[PDB]
Parts: sequence; structure tokens; C-alpha cells
Amino acid sequence: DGTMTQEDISDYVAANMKDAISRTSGVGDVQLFGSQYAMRIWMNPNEL
Amino acid sequence: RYNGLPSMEILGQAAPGKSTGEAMELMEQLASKLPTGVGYDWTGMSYQ
Repeated sequence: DGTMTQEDISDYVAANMKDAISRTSGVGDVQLFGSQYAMRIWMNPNEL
Repeated sequence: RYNGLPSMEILGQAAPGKSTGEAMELMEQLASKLPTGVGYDWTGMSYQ
């Protein structure tokens, strides 16, 4: 539908899907192709 | 929390002259009419 971007899709996989898949019977290791969201404080040297 | 997600454990049992099997089926049915983003799972004795 094109609501969720590359950032949003990677977060939902990391948040909801990854942990349950990683604990599933037979799954040895799970490499996330992306990154979970984090509170990014994008600082400014001029304003500081 | 159950399997890493927030949960609420509900115990209970089948009425007299009723199977555990057919009691669980009803719980499943009721559980599908619950609000959005709410699932369920079977644990302990109900898992086995």
C-alpha cells in the first residue's frame, strides 16, 4: 500500500517478528537485514 | 509476559460431561471476536 517505508518495515520485523523466529525450533541464528528503531537525537553544533 | 510479549494467564476447565478438546475450541472462537492486536496461545497442560 506504500504507507510504511524501508525504515518502518525493518523496525516491525525487529520489534514483532525477529525474537519469536529466533526462539523457534531449529533456528540457530537470525541476521536482521535492517535495524530496529531508536530515539535519534540529531544534534546541531551551531545551536549547542 | 508470554514468549517475550505482554500476556494475561487465564486458567479454567470444561463443564461436566464435556471434553477438554471441545472446551478449548469455544475459548478459541470467543478469542477471535476480541479487539484488534489481541491474540492467544496454549501453555502448560494445554500445549501438550
